[PDB]
Amino acid sequence: LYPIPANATNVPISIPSRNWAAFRGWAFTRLKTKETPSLGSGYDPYYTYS
Amino acid sequence: GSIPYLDGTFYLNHTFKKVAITFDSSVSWPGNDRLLTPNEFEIKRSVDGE
Amino acid sequence: MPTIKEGNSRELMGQQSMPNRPNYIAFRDNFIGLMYYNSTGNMGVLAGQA
Amino acid sequence: MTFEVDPMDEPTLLYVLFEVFDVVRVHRPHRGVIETVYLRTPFSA
Repeated sequence: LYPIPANATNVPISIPSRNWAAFRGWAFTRLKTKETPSLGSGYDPYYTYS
Repeated sequence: GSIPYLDGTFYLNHTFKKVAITFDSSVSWPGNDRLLTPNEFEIKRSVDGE
Repeated sequence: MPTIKEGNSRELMGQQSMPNRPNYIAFRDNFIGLMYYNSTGNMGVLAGQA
Repeated sequence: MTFEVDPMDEPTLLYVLFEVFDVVRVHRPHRGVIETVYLRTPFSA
C-alpha cells in the first residue's frame, strides 16, 4: 500500500534491486485511506468507519 | 550553547517512537519473531499498549 | 423546524416529519474481521504438543 | 513504477499486488509432530 495524498496525481514507486525469478505479474487498485483500517497492529485508534 | 553533536550533551532521546529496519526492500531485521512486536523496534507506547 | 423557540405554539403546527435513514448493521461476509490474520502480534497457532 | 491517477480530494492508497508463489510443504513424520516449510518467491519473507 502506497499513499496518494489528496489531489496528488503522480505516484512513483521504487523497489530496490532484488530477485525476480518466478515473478508472475502485477495486479492493482486504489483505496480510500478512510476505508482501510491499519493492520500493522492489534488495534487502530484512528479507524472511525464501519 | 552546548553542541551535542560534538560534546555528547544529548537530551532528545525521549522523542523517539519506533524504528523499523529493512534489508533489500523486503527482509525485516532482526525478524525471526524475536521481539514482542517483531516487525520493528518500539521505543515507547501510549496508554493503549500499557 | 419553524422556530428555534421552545414550548408548544401555533408555530409548531407547521413542523414536518421525515423518516430516518435506513441503517443495516451486521457481521461481515464470511465473518471477515472476526479472526486475526496476517498480524505478527496476534498470530494463530497450530502445533503438536510434542 | 509510475502511476498516473485522477485527482481525488481525499487521501487514498494505491494498492499493488505483486504476484508470486506463496507455498507451504507439510511434513508429519511422527505422532503429534507437524513440521512446515514456507517459501515465498519472489519476495521471500
